[PDB]
Amino acid sequence: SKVTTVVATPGQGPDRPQEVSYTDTKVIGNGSFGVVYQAKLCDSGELVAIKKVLQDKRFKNRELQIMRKLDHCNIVRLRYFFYSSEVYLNLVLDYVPETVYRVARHYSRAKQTLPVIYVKLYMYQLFRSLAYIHSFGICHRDIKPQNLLLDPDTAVLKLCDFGSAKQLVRGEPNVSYICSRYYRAPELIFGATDYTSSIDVWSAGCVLAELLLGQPIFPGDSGVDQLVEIIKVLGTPTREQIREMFKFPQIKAHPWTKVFRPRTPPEAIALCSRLLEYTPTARLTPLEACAHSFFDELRDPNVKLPNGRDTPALFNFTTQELSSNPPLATILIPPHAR
Amino acid sequence: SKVTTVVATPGQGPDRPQEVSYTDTKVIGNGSFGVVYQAKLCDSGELVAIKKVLQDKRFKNRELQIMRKLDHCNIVRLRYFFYSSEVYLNLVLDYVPETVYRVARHYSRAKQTLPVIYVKLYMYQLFRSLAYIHSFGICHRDIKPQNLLLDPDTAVLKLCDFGSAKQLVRGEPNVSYICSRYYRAPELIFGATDYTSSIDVWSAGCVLAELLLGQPIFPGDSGVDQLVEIIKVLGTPTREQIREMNPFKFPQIKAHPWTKVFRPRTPPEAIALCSRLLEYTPTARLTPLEACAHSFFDELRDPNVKLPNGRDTPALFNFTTQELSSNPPLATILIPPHARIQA
Ligand SMILES: Nc1ncnc2c1ncn2[C@@H]1O[C@H](COP(=O)(O)OP(=O)(O)NP(=O)(O)O)[C@@H](O)[C@H]1O
Ligand SMILES: Nc1ncnc2c1ncn2[C@@H]1O[C@H](COP(=O)(O)OP(=O)(O)NP(=O)(O)O)[C@@H](O)[C@H]1O
Ligand SMILES: [Mg+2]
Ligand SMILES: [Mg+2]
Ligand SMILES: [Mg+2]
Ligand SMILES: [Mg+2]
Repeated sequence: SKVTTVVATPGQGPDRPQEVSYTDTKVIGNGSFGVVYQAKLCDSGELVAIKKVLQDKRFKNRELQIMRKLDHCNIVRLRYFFYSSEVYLNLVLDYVPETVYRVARHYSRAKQTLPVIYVKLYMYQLFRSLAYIHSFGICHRDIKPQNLLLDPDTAVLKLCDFGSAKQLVRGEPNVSYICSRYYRAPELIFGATDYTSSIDVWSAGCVLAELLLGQPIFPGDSGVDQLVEIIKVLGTPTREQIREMFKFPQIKAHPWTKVFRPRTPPEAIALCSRLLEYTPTARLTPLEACAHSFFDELRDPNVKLPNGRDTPALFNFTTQELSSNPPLATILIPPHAR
Repeated sequence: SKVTTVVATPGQGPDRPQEVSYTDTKVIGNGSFGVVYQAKLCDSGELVAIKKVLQDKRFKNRELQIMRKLDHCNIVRLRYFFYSSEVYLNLVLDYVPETVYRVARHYSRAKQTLPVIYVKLYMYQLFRSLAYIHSFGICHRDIKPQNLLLDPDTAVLKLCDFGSAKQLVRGEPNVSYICSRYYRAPELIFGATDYTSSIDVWSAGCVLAELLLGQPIFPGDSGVDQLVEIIKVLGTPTREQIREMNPFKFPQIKAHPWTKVFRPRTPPEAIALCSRLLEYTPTARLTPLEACAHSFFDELRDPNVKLPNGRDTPALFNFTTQELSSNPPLATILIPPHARIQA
């Protein structure tokens, strides 16, 4: 089979390029402005994903600059990057077999819901990844099931796709047309330009709700439809809430408990209500979300995956990761963990 | 079977309540905030559609107020309206069997595309409905295949769903979150608040392109994706063009030759029409009346034009003074010689 050899620069560390050979290339994904392939590294045999995007040589690639700064167990790792050819930038990433999207779809069209233990594991790891990037001022801006990679057997989740990510800086305006439909925060729908990283939290909340319901909680082909669905659940925004973020129906909130199926864990519902809040500043921070009681089972000395394996890394927090509220380490790192 | 009798107010004319009895009610449509039923009138056995929406006791219904002013052969007719019960407003409309959406989906999954003669008829009638509402300053704001009703046998198209419509007043700001995904004008994606009725033209262009392609021309789950698809076709917006849409870090891509965008043997005139509809600069897009006069529709003006099934085409030239008001002279092109024959 065709063997390709390039001189690629390690994602992290010093700019010291090395020769890398790979083979067995096959498209495994796309995107409006991208193509992803899977390939096997010739020496290690490890599988990698290679994201190829047209790059304007005259400028710096933001996705690349952001990924080079990230080192977290819940964020897909950038192994190397290299150019090829119009010039293309190629991001060689760790290969991850699944997405929360594909997995959720399996349960949905099987008429079942993902067991709660997995909802806990996946959401907890997503919030860890968010606490980490937010600590650098980086907002992902495209949190959705398709960007959440999963390894089925280890239950490890890895946030991926930083093509919409950006460091948010007070006073600077940001485009409001980022983020996928169903997962957009209300302020985004209203065209806000001074939004914060809390838009990622709203999205995380939509993912949680969706994993619990078996379908998107705020569907809709237009912004107006999405606003209506949001309003049918949260109730009409008070004027003050709208300001924080109007020809809309005056509707009373729908009992969060009646939104979900009966049997849905109370803690899960409570978490949702603290994520999907109109007022951006009232939503939990990702670190606070990790500490929520819904995740207490993950901190149980005896929890194990359904396949019998131990849970993946969950407590290896760093100072960087806890910076938004250090005292939470008392909750986040159980007595038995190290 | 159950018979429902209600007292309803006429759509237009004197407010003289009518008593209406209908049966065989069944759901035929939905909306995040609505439900449409089909019903059979007891007297004539005619079918009608009834759009039921919750009504703010505290406001007047804009969709209703707008529909009461419309009288056009390419706009679904509001027959009566009445309240029922929380209070609901019920709009009784003429029943139309199909949508451009369903028709297009059938051809698309059958690996076909509808005869261009239908593309001409549907688009022409859509542009007539737009020239008419725009002449009143009314912008639909939700032009998409599902809101284009069709009668398969007569080939008559009727614009429906004025739940997003609004009279655009210069100097006034408007929400940018209206309009379905694939059909949103770029200025809407950029969050413009001072957009005009030309956003309906962009949408009409997306419908045309989609009818020609067999699928949406600018798909995408996020605004960014849509902008990329738009850019892959139109090319990167110039500095000035960005200022026209109003309210940018996208790769510089050159325009894709429109001809290369559509299947082989797509009519040149169709492609040309698209290019004049899907323009970045809002003011550069054709007006709907100008669109009706485009050469792509010349065949509809031919005296011997017939529907494939052999019938005559629907009325196409009964233009009113209101319809032509945006540019009266165009009538020299819009009303063909044979249609001016007194006989
Ligand atoms: N490291 C990886 N391992 C395995 N599959 C991957 C990896 N990275 C991307 N993919 C897959 O390819 C798809 C598209 O990759 P992605 O990075 O998100 O491209 P994109 O163009 O930025 N996408 P988007 O803007 O979300 O439409 C993902 O949803 C995954 O299913
Ligand atoms: N006069 C009619 N005759 C037959 N079917 C109709 C009629 N009006 C509406 N429908 C159907 O019902 C669907 C929904 O009606 P619609 O008026 O658009 O509700 P809506 O809540 O405003 N929809 P939307 O905002 O587009 O999601 C339409 O797309 C048609 O398929
Ligand atoms: Mg993605
Ligand atoms: Mg992306
Ligand atoms: Mg509709
Ligand atoms: Mg509507």
